[PDB]
Parts: sequence; structure tokens; C-alpha cells
Amino acid sequence: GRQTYTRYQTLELEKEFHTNHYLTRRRRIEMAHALSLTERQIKIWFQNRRMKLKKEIQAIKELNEQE
Amino acid sequence: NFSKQASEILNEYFYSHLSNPYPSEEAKEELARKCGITVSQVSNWFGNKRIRYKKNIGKAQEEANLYAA
DNA sequence: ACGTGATTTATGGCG
DNA sequence: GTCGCCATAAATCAC
Repeated sequence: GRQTYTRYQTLELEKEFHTNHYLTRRRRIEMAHALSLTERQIKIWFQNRRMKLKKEIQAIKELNEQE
Repeated sequence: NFSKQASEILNEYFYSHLSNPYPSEEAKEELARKCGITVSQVSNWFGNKRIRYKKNIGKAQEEANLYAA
């Protein structure tokens, strides 16, 4: 079953996403060891986060056309 | 919470497409305009509906009777 | 407490 | 062979 991430893990991932929307193989290794998440989890988190960004911009675009 | 008419439209569509309750992007776009809601709101509704409807069979059967169109 | 709509982890297909 | 995008499942959040 799905494990919910800690307040600390989420915060740290969110901080790296702002700096970089895409991760390198090296940066993914660093964060996996620091946050105690597999490289797979870090990979999927960034993928889902990119999808979240596309969604949020679309919502704002919808509202900007409604005016 | 959505309007009684938006929920009505959504359930009528779901119960009449039970063999394939996966509306295409065009069907989601048409449902949203009809309900006065967003595509992502239609997307979330179908997702939640597909997993939840089958948790109480007796209730699903009563809605099929009621939402029959 | 639980129902509802939304959001957060996780998968498999495919380019 | 790997990774990103996509739609979706399943769990969980928030009121």
C-alpha cells in the first residue's frame, strides 16, 4: 500500500523542484540517500509534481479566459 | 458539493455506460459544459465513482434503478 | 462519524 | 535499456 511522505520529505522535494523541475541521475541519488526514499520514489515524485504544475497553470489559464 | 442537476447528468452517464465507464476526452469536455464544471472535476468524479460504486452493491443497484434513462 | 470532492503515492503503456 | 508523459487506481486528506 501507499506510504504518505513526511512534512520534511515533501518540503525538501518541493525546494529542489523550484530550483529544478528535472533531476539528473546524480541529484536523484543524493536526495534518495538524504530523505530515505528509493531512486524510484524520487523519480515518480518529480513526474507527479510536473503533472501537478501543468494542471495548476491550466486552472489559472481557465480563469484568465473567463474574464 | 455539485448541483443536484450536475450530479444527475453524471450518474445518468455512468449508469448507462457501465460496461465501459471511461468517457473519452471529448465526452469529458461535453459532460463539463453540460454540468457547468471543469474537465478535471469530471475526471475526479469518474475516478472516485468507479472505485466507490462497487463497495456497496445494493446501493449501486438502487442508483441504477433511479438514474435509469 | 462518515460522505464527498480533491489531492497524494504508485502502476503500466508507450514514444 | 532508461526516462518522461499520460491516464488511471488506490489510499488519504479536509470539511
